[PDB]
Amino acid sequence: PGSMVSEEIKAQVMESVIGCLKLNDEQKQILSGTTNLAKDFNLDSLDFVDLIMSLEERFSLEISDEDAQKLETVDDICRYIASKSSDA
Repeated sequence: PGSMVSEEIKAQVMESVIGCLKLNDEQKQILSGTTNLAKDFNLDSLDFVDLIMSLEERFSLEISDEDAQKLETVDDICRYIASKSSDA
């Protein structure tokens, strides 16, 4: 359901999120790129912070307060991070 997206970063964002909120076999089996990990998993404002900060420092990306305002779903996030990178 998405190839144009940065498959390289996709593994990093997903790998960080999984361990960020510690997902189980079920959550990992019921996860998807078009699934708001914030609403679906009902992540806490604290977790989200560590998430954006983790990926931000990871790819040394420059994320703002409003930028994240439109980044809740995996696809959306990965897309925003990919658009900043070079890898297709």
